[PDB]
Amino acid sequence: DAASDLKSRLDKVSSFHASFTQKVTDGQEGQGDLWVKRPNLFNWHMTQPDESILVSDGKTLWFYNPFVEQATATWLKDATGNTPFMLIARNQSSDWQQYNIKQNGDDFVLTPKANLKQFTINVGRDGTIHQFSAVEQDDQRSSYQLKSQQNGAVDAAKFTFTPPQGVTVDDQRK
Repeated sequence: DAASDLKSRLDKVSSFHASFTQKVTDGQEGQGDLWVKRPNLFNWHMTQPDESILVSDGKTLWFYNPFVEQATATWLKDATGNTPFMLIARNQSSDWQQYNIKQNGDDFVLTPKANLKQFTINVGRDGTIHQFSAVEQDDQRSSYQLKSQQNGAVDAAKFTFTPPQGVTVDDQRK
């Protein structure tokens, strides 16, 4: 069905690098690069306006904000399904189950069954992710438009993080 078809399309590309333009609304205007290596490795690096790195090594999820010299660590398992990057990088039948999915060609709209109010994605049968969006509890909407995507082996270094010298670490991993 639409659920198995979505997971299939994303499973077409096991690893990739894609740049997106971001538009954050609610009732903003940025850019970034996404690196993904399935099962659960990913790195969302915001370039404009404010720089930041959200990176998963498969066990720990790190959020690094160089502007405020802060880095936060949490167990990746405790972050599942909270961000569109998370859903795309994980792409597990288990995650998709928690949503009611509607498809029409390459467009998929997912509404929760019972941390996101909505998640949409346009992905071709070829696995190209042309766009995606997410709506949080606070009705904040984030839309992403593909600039360029390249499929193939990714440098594993992109999925690692070490807190820099002089950076304040908030280790929330119990």
